[PDB]
Amino acid sequence: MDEKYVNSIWDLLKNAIQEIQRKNNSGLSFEELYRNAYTMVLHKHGEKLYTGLREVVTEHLINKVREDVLNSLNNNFLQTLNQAWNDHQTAMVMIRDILMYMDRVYVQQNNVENVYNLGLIIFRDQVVRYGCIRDHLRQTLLDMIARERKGEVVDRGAIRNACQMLMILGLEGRSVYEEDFEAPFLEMSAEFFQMESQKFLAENSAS
Amino acid sequence: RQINTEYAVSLLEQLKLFYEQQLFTDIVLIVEGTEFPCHKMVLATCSSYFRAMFMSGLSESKQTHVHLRNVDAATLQIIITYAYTGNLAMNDSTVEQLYETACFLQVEDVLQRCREYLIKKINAENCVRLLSFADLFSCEELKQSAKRMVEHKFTAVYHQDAFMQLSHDLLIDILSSDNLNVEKEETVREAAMLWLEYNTESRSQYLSSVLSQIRIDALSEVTQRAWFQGLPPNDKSVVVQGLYKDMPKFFKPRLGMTKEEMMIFIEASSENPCSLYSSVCYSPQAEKVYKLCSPPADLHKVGTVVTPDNDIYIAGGQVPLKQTAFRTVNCFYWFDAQQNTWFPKTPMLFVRIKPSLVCCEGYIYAIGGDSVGGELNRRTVERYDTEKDEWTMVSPLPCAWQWSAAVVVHDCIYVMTLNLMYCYFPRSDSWVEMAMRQTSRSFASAAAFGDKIFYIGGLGSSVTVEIYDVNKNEWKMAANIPAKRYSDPCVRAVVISNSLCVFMRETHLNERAKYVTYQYDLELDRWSLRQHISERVLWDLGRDFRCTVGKLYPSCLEESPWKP
Repeated sequence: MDEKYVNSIWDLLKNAIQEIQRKNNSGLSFEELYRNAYTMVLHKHGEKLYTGLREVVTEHLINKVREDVLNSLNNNFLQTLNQAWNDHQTAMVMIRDILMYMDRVYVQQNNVENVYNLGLIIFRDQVVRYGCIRDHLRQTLLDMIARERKGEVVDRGAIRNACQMLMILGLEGRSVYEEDFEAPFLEMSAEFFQMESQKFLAENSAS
Repeated sequence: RQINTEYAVSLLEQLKLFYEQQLFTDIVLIVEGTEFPCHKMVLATCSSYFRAMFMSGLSESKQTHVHLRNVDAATLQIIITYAYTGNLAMNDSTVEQLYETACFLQVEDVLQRCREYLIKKINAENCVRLLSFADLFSCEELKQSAKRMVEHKFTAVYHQDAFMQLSHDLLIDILSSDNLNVEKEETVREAAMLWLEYNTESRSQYLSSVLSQIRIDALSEVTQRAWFQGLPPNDKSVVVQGLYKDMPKFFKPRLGMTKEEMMIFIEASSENPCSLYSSVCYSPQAEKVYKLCSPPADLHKVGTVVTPDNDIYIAGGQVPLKQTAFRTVNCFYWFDAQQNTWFPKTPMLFVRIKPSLVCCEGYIYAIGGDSVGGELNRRTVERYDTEKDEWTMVSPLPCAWQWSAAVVVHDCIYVMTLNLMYCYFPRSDSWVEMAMRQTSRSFASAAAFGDKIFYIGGLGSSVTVEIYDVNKNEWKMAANIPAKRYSDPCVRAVVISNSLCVFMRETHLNERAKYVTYQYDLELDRWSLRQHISERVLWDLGRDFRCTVGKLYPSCLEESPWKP
């Protein structure tokens, strides 16, 4: 139909998506969004919807979770990051479900990644691989694992949650998670264990 | 492999019992006031939308009453029972709404079944409707297969009303395609003109694009001032625009104007000894031998027919059963004039060996052909419906005949045997006795030219010719074909170039077969040498080969590589 009708449909869909992302998915109708997505892709306008999706998702991430992580980099930095990841995942589940139907036609003809993969990629680019968050996360994980290696016990379930989050963030395998985690931790383990062996050769014997 | 089937049936029928007897229903579908008590399990197995509806965490996850809108009760009921009993009763009418709800509910299995139903139901009267349906919902496989059948059929009919209600993108793809089958490039021009003039100025913006896909041989001649008559008043952005616009876009002839009158041959002698037989063709104009696709599963002992719409069909035949070994099958196939392949169609009711395929009133008639029955009606004459894609029995012929030929003259079926002839009247479904021949000859072929029947040859064969007149109802002799003595000519009657020509291959003693065709003078009763087929291009074909008149595209077909 006319461009005004599709623009109004997209505007309403964008408002509904933002409302869902604001932890207000209770009072919102699913059938209307599916029908709106039905008539949007029907008119061969999936490119605009996909482009609008990416802009909305990245704007929400930069506004909400980018500020939240930087505001609490010292007060439960890992706990807040995991909570934001869980909020992103649980919001994407409904976001993906509506747009997986859009994906079924879109990715099989346009040959692009799915919306769930798109959300993981943009989350990786804007949160984990940030110019400041990446180094801060790397430094804090090395510090706590070194303190754990020193002899005192710290939280261990959160570390398992963090590596699992990064493993899912890889989205293809162990490409991003391995390089990001191992390379600083391999070097940290290398120096720590080298000093440990050097200390042991003079303070003890081979018995 | 699979798992225990005996429990697979038990659980299936018990779920059906729990569905018809409404007991374990936690979710009910509310559609236009109709109650549909069912389960979340069964809706999940079929549909991929209910998996985003229940296991999603929305308000409907806990709600036990959902108001499913934009659906149909009958379509939902058949989909639900298909998820419950698997019996997908697909008729010829409700498949359109069946696909609509299947795509809405994202039910993959029923989507494939109805697509398989629509891939078989694609025909003349619904080609435009199915293509628009295939354009609305992304069904590329159906869309492409329709487009091919659509491309040939629009050119033939170009008068269906649904052609006017088509999207601009679809029309551009149809018109700019190089698969159109037209004797002239002007019929597509007027088809676009009537489509543009069908509606108001809403076609004006699309006119700058539709002419950009048509060749420029018609973008400077007539049908330019006609649009100026239909132009919106005072519009100076179109008349001048088209004045200086038709410079580019590389005038090039289309592919539909590349059909030539050719002699299609089947069951020819295979060049490579690995295969039994092959199919070739002779070009009376190009003087070359183009190869053809092998018969479906090397279907031997078949019959050919070419409709006035220039369509090739194959019926009957036998396949070597999995040393002599052959089993007769009633499979039916249709030849694609462009893809060089045989598309399967609705099979017959009885198997046939060497059936006489004759087209009349759009129906394909297969008379006799050594049926498997062998009962008192050992003829089994049956026609084929080209619009409904089904076979219907006709009036049985009076006398059982073997090794017979049939032609169509004056909208009637004329079948010929050793000495008798019976004419079938399709309007009343009856047989009437015809004239009796004075010579006992069989194993011959006849060609229908105008209002006369020319029974050429008969028994090897000979040069005996008996001409029969429909208006006169009498058999008369004309002449004998002058051929070399002490030979065994293989006569083949056919109509070509609005004249009665003969494809006669003769073999001398201790000599190879020679190919030569003659033109029979109708008024002078004499066979004149029209053309001599050189052996450098055409090799031996055999004895059980058939010939028919038809048109084919040399571009789609490929030349057969074989030594002279």
